[PDB]
Amino acid sequence: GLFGAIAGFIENGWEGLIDGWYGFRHQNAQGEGTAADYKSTQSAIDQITGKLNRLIEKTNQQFELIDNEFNEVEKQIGNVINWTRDSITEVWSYNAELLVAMENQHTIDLADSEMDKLYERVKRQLRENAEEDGTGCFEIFHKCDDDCMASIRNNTYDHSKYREEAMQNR
Amino acid sequence: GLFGAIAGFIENGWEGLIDGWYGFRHQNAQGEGTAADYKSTQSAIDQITGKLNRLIEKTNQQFELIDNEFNEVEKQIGNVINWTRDSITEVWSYNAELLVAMENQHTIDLADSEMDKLYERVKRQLRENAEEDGTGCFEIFHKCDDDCMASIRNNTYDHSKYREEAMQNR
Amino acid sequence: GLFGAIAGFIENGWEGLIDGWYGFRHQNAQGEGTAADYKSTQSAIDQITGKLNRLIEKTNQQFELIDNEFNEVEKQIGNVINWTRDSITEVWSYNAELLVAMENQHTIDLADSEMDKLYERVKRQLRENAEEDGTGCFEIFHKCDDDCMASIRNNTYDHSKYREEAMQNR
Amino acid sequence: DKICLGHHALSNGTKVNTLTERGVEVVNATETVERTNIPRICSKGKRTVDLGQCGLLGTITGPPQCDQFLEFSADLIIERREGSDVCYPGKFVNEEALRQILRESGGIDKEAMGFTYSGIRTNGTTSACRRSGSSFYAEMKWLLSNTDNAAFPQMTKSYKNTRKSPALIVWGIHHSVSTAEQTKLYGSGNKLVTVGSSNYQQSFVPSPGARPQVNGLSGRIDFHWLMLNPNDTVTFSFNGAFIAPDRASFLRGKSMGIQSGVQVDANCEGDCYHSGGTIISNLPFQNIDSRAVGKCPRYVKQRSLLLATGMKNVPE
Amino acid sequence: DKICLGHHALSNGTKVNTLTERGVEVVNATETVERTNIPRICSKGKRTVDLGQCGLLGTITGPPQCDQFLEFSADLIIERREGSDVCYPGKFVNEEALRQILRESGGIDKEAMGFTYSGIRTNGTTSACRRSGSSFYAEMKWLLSNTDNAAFPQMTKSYKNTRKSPALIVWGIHHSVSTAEQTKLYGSGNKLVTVGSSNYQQSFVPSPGARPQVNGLSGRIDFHWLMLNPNDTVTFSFNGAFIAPDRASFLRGKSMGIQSGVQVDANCEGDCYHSGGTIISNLPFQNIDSRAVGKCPRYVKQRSLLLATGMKNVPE
Amino acid sequence: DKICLGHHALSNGTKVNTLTERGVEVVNATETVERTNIPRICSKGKRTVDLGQCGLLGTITGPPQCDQFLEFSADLIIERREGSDVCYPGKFVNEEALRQILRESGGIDKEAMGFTYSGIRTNGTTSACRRSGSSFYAEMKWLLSNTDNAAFPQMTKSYKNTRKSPALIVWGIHHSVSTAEQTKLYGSGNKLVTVGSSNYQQSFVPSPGARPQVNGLSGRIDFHWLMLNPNDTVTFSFNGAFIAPDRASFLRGKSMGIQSGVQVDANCEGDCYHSGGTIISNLPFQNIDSRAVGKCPRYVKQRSLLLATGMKNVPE
Ligand SMILES: *[C@@H]1O[C@H](CO)[C@@H](O[C@@H]2O[C@H](CO)[C@@H](O)[C@H](O)[C@H]2NC(C)=O)[C@H](O)[C@H]1NC(C)=O
Ligand SMILES: *[C@@H]1O[C@H](CO)[C@@H](O[C@@H]2O[C@H](CO)[C@@H](O)[C@H](O)[C@H]2NC(C)=O)[C@H](O)[C@H]1NC(C)=O
Ligand SMILES: *[C@@H]1O[C@H](CO)[C@@H](O[C@@H]2O[C@H](CO)[C@@H](O)[C@H](O)[C@H]2NC(C)=O)[C@H](O)[C@H]1NC(C)=O
Ligand SMILES: *[C@@H]1O[C@H](CO)[C@@H](O)[C@H](O)[C@H]1NC(C)=O
Ligand SMILES: *[C@@H]1O[C@H](CO)[C@@H](O)[C@H](O)[C@H]1NC(C)=O
Ligand SMILES: *[C@@H]1O[C@H](CO)[C@@H](O)[C@H](O)[C@H]1NC(C)=O
Ligand SMILES: *[C@@H]1O[C@H](CO)[C@@H](O)[C@H](O)[C@H]1NC(C)=O
Ligand SMILES: *[C@@H]1O[C@H](CO)[C@@H](O)[C@H](O)[C@H]1NC(C)=O
Ligand SMILES: *[C@@H]1O[C@H](CO)[C@@H](O)[C@H](O)[C@H]1NC(C)=O
Ligand SMILES: *[C@@H]1O[C@H](CO)[C@@H](O)[C@H](O)[C@H]1NC(C)=O
Ligand SMILES: *[C@@H]1O[C@H](CO)[C@@H](O)[C@H](O)[C@H]1NC(C)=O
Ligand SMILES: *[C@@H]1O[C@H](CO)[C@@H](O)[C@H](O)[C@H]1NC(C)=O
Ligand SMILES: *[C@@H]1O[C@H](CO)[C@@H](O)[C@H](O)[C@H]1NC(C)=O
Ligand SMILES: *[C@@H]1O[C@H](CO)[C@@H](O)[C@H](O)[C@H]1NC(C)=O
Ligand SMILES: *[C@@H]1O[C@H](CO)[C@@H](O)[C@H](O)[C@H]1NC(C)=O
Repeated sequence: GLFGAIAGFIENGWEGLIDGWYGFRHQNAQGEGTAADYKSTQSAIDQITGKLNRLIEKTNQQFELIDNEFNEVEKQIGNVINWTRDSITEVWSYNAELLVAMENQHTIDLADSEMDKLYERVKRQLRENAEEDGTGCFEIFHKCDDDCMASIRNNTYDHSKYREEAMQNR
Repeated sequence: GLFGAIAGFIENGWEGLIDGWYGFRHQNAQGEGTAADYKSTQSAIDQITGKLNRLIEKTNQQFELIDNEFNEVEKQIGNVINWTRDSITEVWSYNAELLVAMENQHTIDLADSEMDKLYERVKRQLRENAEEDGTGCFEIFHKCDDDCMASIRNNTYDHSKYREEAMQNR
Repeated sequence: GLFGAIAGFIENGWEGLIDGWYGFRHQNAQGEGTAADYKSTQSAIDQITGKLNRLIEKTNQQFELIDNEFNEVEKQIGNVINWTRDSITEVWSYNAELLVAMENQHTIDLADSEMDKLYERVKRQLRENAEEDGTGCFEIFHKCDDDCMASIRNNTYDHSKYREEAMQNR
Repeated sequence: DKICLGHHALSNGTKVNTLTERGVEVVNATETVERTNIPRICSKGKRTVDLGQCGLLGTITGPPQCDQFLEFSADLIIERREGSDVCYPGKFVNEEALRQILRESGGIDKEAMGFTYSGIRTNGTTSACRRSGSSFYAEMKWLLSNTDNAAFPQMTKSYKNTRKSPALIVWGIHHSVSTAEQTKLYGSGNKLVTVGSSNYQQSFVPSPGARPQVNGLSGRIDFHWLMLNPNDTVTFSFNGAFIAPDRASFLRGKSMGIQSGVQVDANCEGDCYHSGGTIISNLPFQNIDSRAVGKCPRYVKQRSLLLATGMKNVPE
Repeated sequence: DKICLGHHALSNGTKVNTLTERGVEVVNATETVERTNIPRICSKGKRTVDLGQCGLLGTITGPPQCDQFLEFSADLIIERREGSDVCYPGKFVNEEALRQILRESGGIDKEAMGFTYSGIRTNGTTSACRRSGSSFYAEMKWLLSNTDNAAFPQMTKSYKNTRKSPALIVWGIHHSVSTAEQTKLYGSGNKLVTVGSSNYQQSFVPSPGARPQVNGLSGRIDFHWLMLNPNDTVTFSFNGAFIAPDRASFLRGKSMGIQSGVQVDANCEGDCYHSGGTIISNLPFQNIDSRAVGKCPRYVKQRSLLLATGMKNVPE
Repeated sequence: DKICLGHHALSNGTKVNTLTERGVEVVNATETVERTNIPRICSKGKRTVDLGQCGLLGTITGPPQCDQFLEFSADLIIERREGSDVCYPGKFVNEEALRQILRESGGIDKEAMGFTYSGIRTNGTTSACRRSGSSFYAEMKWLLSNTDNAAFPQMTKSYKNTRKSPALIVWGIHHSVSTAEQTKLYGSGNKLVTVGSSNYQQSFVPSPGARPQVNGLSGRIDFHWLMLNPNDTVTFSFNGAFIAPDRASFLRGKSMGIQSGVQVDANCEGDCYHSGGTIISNLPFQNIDSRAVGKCPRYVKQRSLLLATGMKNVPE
């Protein structure tokens, strides 16, 4: 997509992540773990469901028969009707095709951006205590125990309390 | 929106900012002040007005009466006409609804990006003399007097002249 | 566009770049040179061509004559036909105008983002060995010979092998 | 040492189309074009009249197959292939227009026209309208001359519409096998009938001659109609050949008319119908039948148009 | 110490709909569907003809109410409910087609057909066309037989169209109260009229009989028409029952025709009209009247569709 | 010291329109509206029948100009301005409907109706249908009375349709110059013709009188038609004035019909046609002719709509 995260600087998705759409995978002295981010996941789900709510409906507009399947209407009027119906079919087939392609383009990009927004959120939380890997990872100078990792996930991580030791490892 | 600035990492808008769409609010030894950015504001206004110029018009195509309100046309032809008109009404009602929703999605995102573009401009001006807060703020190491702040706003700020003192405060 | 690179923080395009859509222009002790990035260029070309493949076609739907150029049909039915045709013409003229404007908006932004994605790729490769200029340039602390520059272009550049000397020049 | 951001994925996605790409795989997707038909007329909660062997135009004239439909009331009217409008062979002028009126009528109420007759017979019948022996259209009167070859006098009959809604008036014209049968019935000579209301003017001279034996009979009855407005009057000048309306029809309200060959089902509800059944769906489009009626998804030519409901699938 | 970036906001935004969201609040928005009507026909700068009591088809035949409209010129033609096409009760065959022609005609110019008559009367009049005493349609001639019950001879009349634009030709057919009144007027026997031009063939035998007393009269006049091409000739064979055209009509140019019940106003300009008035607007859509005509915003079913003209509103 | 990222550009771009901007310059762009016409009928690979002087309806009746088109087969049928349906002046009732049927017929196959006649002539001819001396419509028979002023007896003729597709039946009605010429041809008195099939009822009394001399002749022949269904029978009662069908037409398959004034060309292939030629294009829209037919780009009112195929142009 446009934001270059999904099928971009992030190599690929995780098939083990069954908990949400987006998430964190850490690696420290205590080992590897993976957890789903609710906020980002929910923001994408809510936008996608809002699209569906908009699209999944027919109108209250009634149309009646203007021709006859058991007793053919006069040929001239019948041909005008068929021409008109076919013309209308052509408009709706176009509308339907264009609507779906446009929506799908936006849905994919929308998901791409939510991934990027999560990425930039964390970068900002970590401040000068970390550096970008380039593959969708943040190498952390100071020692993050499983507690530390959970503080980052839950938006409570205080950068100033590990700054000097991380800075000293420049 | 897609760029995650408005209703994103920036908590909220300023109701006191009556001067433009976007702006700077500083805080130093001389106190707090707020000023509107013309360039960003104008770029968004110009794009939005360009949308309106495109949309606010009817066509030069004339349509005439094909039925009669004082003297009903023959029933068969009348029903074909009504069916055709209702079919056309259904197309335009769809077109109108989809146009407005698509435009509004783009307008909101367009404003979001202009906010982000201003944010990234300033980040780039400040170089290594500042660090990102995360809420839409840049904490500045060296001492910016009201003159200093105006240099940033007006795109004249020279990072190299305050670098060492800001760097030394790492 | 939305991503603020083309006609944004990059002042202007290069007329000498006839090799691709995007590229690098370096400046070192060995002099200036310019080279095209294949990957970014190809990604934009492929998306644009995919649009064309979608759009460049008519349908297999046949329409026949319902009126007569040599022998005018009865006036009433003729006026209904003309009204219907004109109504349909009005829908397609709208569809065509809106399609092209929407596509063009997306094409321009799509190209803008590809430029930005290349910019961010390189920033990430260089790590702490460089700093952003603000005009679309990365000032490099350590000494990049023409070999060095080609390593950046070809995605092989190892930041850790020049880190200390670049860091020491902070 | 490190913390990494990522997103979910599957081994195998669902292909969808975008502005730039055919067949891009996404995590999840859903259909926008309805293809599921229900092979019944889903009429739960609706006053339904299934005409069966009764033709819809026969509800106005009343051949024996339509005896139970002379004053029906309905939200939904179903025409069947086996329907017939006639007992004595014949057809209506402006027939489809009249069917369209009756389909959305809400059904019909009948009222005596109030015609009396002096100097002629009024009880013409036939073998083809069977009600235990010969009969005729229940709402009509076959007017003859008192006796064989007798002069059918020139006649002037009125009906005023004293109600607040338009009255549907129907009358017929007979076409005997011979030119000699026209003389026996109504006397010899050219017969003329005319009709005049505020916005209507028309006249009909008969046309005898042999026709194919339909229902074993080679005669035909023309059927004719107009909508007589409230407080308007309609006049019938006639010398013969003429089938007189006994009752007038008034329309009840609103309905929807369909043609179909499948069974009624009061267990399901639907508002979109076609000859093969009912389209029940919340999807915006359908690819079942371009002539579906009621409140329907829009017909499109594509069988399927998948809408992405998840991010792009980028597996390991 | 710090510098912060932000954006403007209000305490209370304007709700709009997007692709993903119903009722998202934005800083500013504007309407795209026009709902404001002007209850006048805004005709500033246009040659306007308000027909009033004159029926549009009456401009071709000329009943007394249409005397001042026999050769009108117009950009805009207004039909009124009180309009009447006839003085002597009657109606036109193919009437709506003819109204459509006349609505966009630019008005009409009249020219003598050049008919002379020998062996018959030519000055038939009536009580229902009042010009201080009895009269008749100003552009027509009621042809009778010299005297009561006299033989109306078989007649052959031509008119060539020597001009470069098609000539509208109108003629009538009379329907007397009695079958005996047809004999008094034009002599007894079946009367035949026929018409033949390069691309036209039609014939009309009359049809006497009693009709409701319209204008106190129970007779009717049929009215008929065709477009005679440049250098084409048209022939009328007739034995009676026939109302002869005195003048032919030629169309002037271009116009727009409307039906309406509101006043003309030369103080406002508009190009979109409906019966209730004028839609003056630059907005792309309107929800006032689906049958509006001229150059109009597209009719949509929604009353309102707000277009965002500001960023999303994110207050404190 | 430094490495810089950039993008290509030109001194001068191509202007295009976007959602926000008119006339933004881009690196490259391409046209979406087709304006290039090919001034030929491109018929490579198609069975083509160019009717030339034969009128399309004349293929059913067979005037001399249509002698080589009585049983044509085609994928593409071309009508020309010089085409004429008639030799003896006349026209068809419901003509455009019949042209529409024949345009998509795939052409026609002819079959003997099987009529025999006793007590009348069958070989009426004229000066206007020239096949080295007088003649008549090749598929029709002009029925007269044995001799001048002789009684044309009342007649009853049948044709059953034993094939599996509907039979097109055509018959005529003659309109002599005089009322005296009608008596010479078929005997004096009012003549009646009637037609009856399962779903058809109509009758036609003639109408003599003088008409303009077309082809030097002032008589006219009416032409009439219906579609007789498989296993259906059609009856013709007649006392005269009647032009009898000799053969019936059956439709072959499928075709496309066009009207045009340009030459056929078997060197180019196309599927979108108009009177001025062929629109060959892959573009989604065209601004050549709103009445183009076949499989065409959609007609739009704009002459040009450029689609960006490159980034925005931002030169030095
Ligand atoms: C208008 O189109 C309808 C189909 O939408 C045509 O009716 C079909 O005709 C085909 C070929 O004869 C039959 O196989 C089908 O049974 C018909 N379907 C229906 C629903 O009627 C119809 O002939 C067309 N009208 C005209 C005047 O050509
Ligand atoms: C076609 O639709 C029009 C309305 O758009 C119908 O006319 C209306 O009929 C209703 C109900 O009788 C009246 O209340 C209105 O006064 C009518 N409005 C107008 C503008 O005429 C019309 O009946 C429909 N035509 C047919 C054949 O059903
Ligand atoms: C329907 O529109 C067509 C044009 O699309 C009209 O036909 C044209 O009429 C103009 C003015 O008389 C002529 O200059 C052209 O030669 C005609 N073009 C074609 C292709 O026929 C036609 O008159 C309209 N029909 C009605 C009933 O008004
Ligand atoms: C993916 O894998 C196989 C086809 O290779 C199939 O069994 C399965 O249904 C596929 N799933 C999806 C969602 O396409
Ligand atoms: C995928 O989409 C379908 C709609 O077809 C929906 O019902 C279902 O809940 C979705 N499945 C998952 C796992 O999200
Ligand atoms: C029909 O009506 C007449 C009344 O004049 C009567 O004489 C005759 O018997 C009736 N015929 C039948 C079969 O009812
Ligand atoms: C019809 O006439 C009656 C009086 O007999 C009156 O009450 C009613 O309002 C009239 N209706 C109309 C539509 O004029
Ligand atoms: C916002 O506040 C109140 C409603 O609570 C109302 O008076 C005012 O008009 C509102 N303004 C807008 C723009 O919605
Ligand atoms: C808001 O939009 C309206 C259009 O309805 C416009 O006229 C007005 O100038 C705008 N107001 C502000 C404060 O921008
Ligand atoms: C009508 O015309 C005839 C001319 O033959 C004349 O005798 C008669 O008086 C006229 N009648 C009137 C009322 O003008
Ligand atoms: C009509 O005939 C005249 C000669 O009298 C000629 O000048 C004119 O061009 C002809 N018009 C047409 C349309 O053929
Ligand atoms: C640009 O330059 C000139 C017009 O000033 C013209 O010769 C040339 O064709 C232009 N090229 C494009 C692509 O517009
Ligand atoms: C520009 O677009 C055209 C289509 O009109 C295409 O054929 C051509 O290859 C393109 N030119 C360049 C230099 O990309
Ligand atoms: C026409 O047919 C009749 C057969 O009765 C015959 O007598 C007559 O000579 C024929 N005339 C011509 C010109 O063939
Ligand atoms: C017509 O009748 C024949 C028997 O003669 C039969 O084979 C055929 O199926 C019938 N066709 C139809 C449509 O009923």
